[PDB]
Amino acid sequence: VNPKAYPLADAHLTKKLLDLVQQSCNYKQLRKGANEATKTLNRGISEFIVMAADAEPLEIILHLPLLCEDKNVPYVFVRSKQALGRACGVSRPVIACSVTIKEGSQLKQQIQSIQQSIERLLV
Amino acid sequence: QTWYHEGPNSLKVARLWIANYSLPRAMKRLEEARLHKEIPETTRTSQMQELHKSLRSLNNFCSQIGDDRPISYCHFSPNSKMLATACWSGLCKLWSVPDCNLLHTLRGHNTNVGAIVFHPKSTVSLDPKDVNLASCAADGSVKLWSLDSDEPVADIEGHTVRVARVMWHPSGRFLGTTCYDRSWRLWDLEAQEEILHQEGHSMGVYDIAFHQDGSLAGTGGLDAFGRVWDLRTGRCIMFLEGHLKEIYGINFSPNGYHIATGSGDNTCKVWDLRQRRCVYTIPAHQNLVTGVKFEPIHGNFLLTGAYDNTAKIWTHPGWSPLKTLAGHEGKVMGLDISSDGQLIATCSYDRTFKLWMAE
Amino acid sequence: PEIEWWDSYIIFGITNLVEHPAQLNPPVTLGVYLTKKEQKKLRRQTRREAQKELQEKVRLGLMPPPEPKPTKVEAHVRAQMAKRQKAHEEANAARKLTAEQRKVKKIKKLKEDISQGVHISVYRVRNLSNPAKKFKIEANAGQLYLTGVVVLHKDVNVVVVEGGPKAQKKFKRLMLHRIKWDTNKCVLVWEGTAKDRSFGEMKFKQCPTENMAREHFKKHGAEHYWDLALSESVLESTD
Repeated sequence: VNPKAYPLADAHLTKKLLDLVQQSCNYKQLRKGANEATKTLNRGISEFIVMAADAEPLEIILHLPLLCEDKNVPYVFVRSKQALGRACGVSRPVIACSVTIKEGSQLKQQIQSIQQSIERLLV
Repeated sequence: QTWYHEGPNSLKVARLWIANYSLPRAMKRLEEARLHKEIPETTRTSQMQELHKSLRSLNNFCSQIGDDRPISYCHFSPNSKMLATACWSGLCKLWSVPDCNLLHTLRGHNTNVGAIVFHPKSTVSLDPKDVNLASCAADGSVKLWSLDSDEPVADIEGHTVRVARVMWHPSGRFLGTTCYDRSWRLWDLEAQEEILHQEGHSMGVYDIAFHQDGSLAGTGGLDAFGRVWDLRTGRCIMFLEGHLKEIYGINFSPNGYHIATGSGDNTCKVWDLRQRRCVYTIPAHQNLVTGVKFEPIHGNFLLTGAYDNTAKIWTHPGWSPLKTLAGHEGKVMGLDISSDGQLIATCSYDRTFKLWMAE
Repeated sequence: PEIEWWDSYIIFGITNLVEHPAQLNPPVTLGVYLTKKEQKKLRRQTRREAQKELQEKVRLGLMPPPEPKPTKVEAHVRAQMAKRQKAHEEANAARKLTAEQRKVKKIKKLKEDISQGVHISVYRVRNLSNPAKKFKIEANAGQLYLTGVVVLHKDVNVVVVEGGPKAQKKFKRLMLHRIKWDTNKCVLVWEGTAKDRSFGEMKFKQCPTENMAREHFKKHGAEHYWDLALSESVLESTD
């Protein structure tokens, strides 16, 4: 992969990540796109950001780690944009997704567990 | 299935040098420990209650922002007057401590810096011009620094993937370096040549810590198995496991017994060396344990970092929680205790580094 | 100790030999998601082959075609729509998770895959001599397939729980928010992970003094939870 894609989720974590992103697509908690992830990071309504390590060039989302350090938001890189795009319910590749906060939604326990797990990945 | 490989004779002359440097250090350490045992237990236990009355009064003073990027590692210099932090940008700042004024940030890295480590003879025996620091980064990068250049002196190019940590031998002539080649290298400063490329893990190696007498070097990495190498023989001396998750920090104690490996499974584990056991598995933190550092020369306590926002003091031996050094707003990435024992700094993901002291 | 044992091993044992010792293994499948248009297309093509194979089985001639849909005619069609609703209740009557298929699917929901390492909570409570709350702890530890112990002592009684992480989250939701305790509070002392599981099952061991409780923990190789919870309890009691 790309060495600047950091932290990188392993296979079990990215399976949980894509299932949580799929559930957030179902629960309408998901904002697909690097510009929409940038927006929901700026508005501070983002639970966590997933990104795609196989985005060429990578730097079109590498501003999003910096935004995730200026907003205190967990960020993590998925292996490939095609799997992440399919995990958002679109056939196109999506390189950056924002799972966002909602009013007491039922994914908050899964989102909290994945937040605690992907803030362990950057080490 | 221990496979053996012929190395160059630079490795052999370096190992005989490490032997003749470490054996008088080990003899002097064992004789001073024998003299520390022979004084009466009233004086010793009163001295440890003195130290614990000080350590429970570890209050935070001089918390200072490092960068717009989270700091990854601090290492107290000898003479304990400087403090080399390592931001996740390229910068490796050096703060004049306890005053925490900045002194000549070190530029020359690009990706996330891992550890910057002062020389063991940096302030005390090393001139400012000579190599004094050694940083390492998230690309293949280890590079030495002086205290007066702000752009490095000759780097180390034996690496191709992320180097996690760096530590010096207590000589200073050697520079251990965990790589993500599932191996750790051991660079040398007199010959200016990589003498050793030890592959002994199944996954990537994270943290290396040398025995303070200089003989041993513990490693431990993302394979959850910590090793204890002798420098002199290759020959992993005490394989240690019981951690299931990635060991993120080793330190050897100034009394030659203990190794506290702090791992990703929120434990810390204090291993002996004269028993080859796991003496005590400290249930340290709520999240993973990155920095584990014993006290210097006397070595009476154990400070654990955390990826919850804390850092804790455990007595040694006994391992009861003397003081939680909480207060950070982010994950505590790395720490070090000053070589006089009086000062304790922990960097964090809060972009700050602090100082804890007796009141 | 006269000389530590590596120093006794060398005092000469060195030469130009670096080695590759005994590599030990550290102690995968990806789900397929579809976009909603692909769900519609997959459903419609499965249904098109389903209609095609039902009309195929009509074309072979195994059966007459299914049911197509003043008191006498809609009395006939009332019996036929009773037949239709009855067939819907037949297709719900089979494929029903009869009485214990619910039990095995609730079990495979709750019983995780703990090897790959077991998540361990350690709680301390000031007092759980209440029967209802020690029942909630025992029953929910047994029912969430959590292992562990509740050793019982004055002012610090220790609940070591040991299971998969999805059960650990439910037990900390129970222990920290659902069990309403009250000066008596329960805290989360530790939440870590160990290599594999130590205790037998949730058994309320007890001794009123501390040394035998540490001995009971040391039987399991788990005395560090006791020493940690005891020491932070007495440090809260002093502070």
